[PDB]
Amino acid sequence: PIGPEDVLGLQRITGDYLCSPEENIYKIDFVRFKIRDMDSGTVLFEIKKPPNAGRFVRYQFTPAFLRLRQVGATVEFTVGDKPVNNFRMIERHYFRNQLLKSFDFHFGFCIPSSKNTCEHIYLSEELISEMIRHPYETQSDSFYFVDDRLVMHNKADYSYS
Amino acid sequence: LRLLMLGLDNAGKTTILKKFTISPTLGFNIKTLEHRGFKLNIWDVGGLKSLRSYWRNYFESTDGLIWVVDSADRQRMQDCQRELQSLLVEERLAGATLLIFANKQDLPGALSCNAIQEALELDSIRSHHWRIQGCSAVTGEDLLPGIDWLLDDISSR
Ligand SMILES: Nc1nc2c(ncn2[C@@H]2O[C@H](COP(=O)(O)OP(=O)(O)NP(=O)(O)O)[C@@H](O)[C@H]2O)c(=O)[nH]1
Ligand SMILES: [Mg+2]
Repeated sequence: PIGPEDVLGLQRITGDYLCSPEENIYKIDFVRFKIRDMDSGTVLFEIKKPPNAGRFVRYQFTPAFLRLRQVGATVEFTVGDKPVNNFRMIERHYFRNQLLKSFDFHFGFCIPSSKNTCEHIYLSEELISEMIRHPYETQSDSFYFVDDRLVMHNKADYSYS
Repeated sequence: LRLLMLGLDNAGKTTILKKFTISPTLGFNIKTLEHRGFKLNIWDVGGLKSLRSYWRNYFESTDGLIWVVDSADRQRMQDCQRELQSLLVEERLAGATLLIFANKQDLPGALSCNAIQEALELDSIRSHHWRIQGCSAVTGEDLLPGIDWLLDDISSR
């Protein structure tokens, strides 16, 4: 059973999903993701859905994405019957197996049967140039823990052509 | 910094979170942000009767407690008073600075700040720093100055 400390020192994207979707006995379900340019107020990306492979998104961003000063990332998720203690996300972003950013966020308690929201209001010229040249080599792993137990692993790659 | 935003259902907590297309919160809304050179993590927890026993699940580590009042909801002020005083005796909130937003000041019969101060029994409070601040959450009026004061007070510690 993988834990936070197990993914905090990873130096590359994982070649495989680190838990089976059955691990998700809390029925944490992401039903909406939205990304906003805080300067112009343009929605850059939105995906919605009611209410060991896990989830995957291939994002289609522009070269300008990488020059933005401020972005807002919103998540909505519903939760099942059981309480969820110590809900926690670690998200690691890699370009060509070289860590770019790590986000470690402690959501806390999730009330049984809830719809919850989290909004986060959050680069070298050679890095920008290489990332625009090499689509889908920017990759991310999102790990969700519940009381230090991995229950969900989502993956993503990114384009900036 | 960790801020916890509570009050009765319909008080305008979520409206506040969003302004500083809207629905009753059956669970929470977190907003995370840089302001006055601080990383602010804010939890807007729902206020309908049956969510309230789960409030205590967000007490730990709170620096700043925003209590939000529908100032026209005069039939429920005493429930609001009642809910507030409980929080204040909870050991996990021993630290917190208290900011009261007396919301919906735009509504014709909105109780004044002073009326709310008397009704909520704010003078009884010996043990947390506090400020009552009128606002209309729908307009954006009087929110930041309210928060700004919260952070400065927390910032002294
Ligand atoms: N007239 C007026 N209406 C307001 C004001 N602030 C909020 N409201 C209204 O109050 C209603 C409920 O607001 P909301 O922000 O969802 O309240 P809440 O406390 O977050 N609800 P819950 O506790 O159920 O999560 C909405 O119709 C909203 O427009 C205000 O300053 N003036
Ligand atoms: Mg709400």
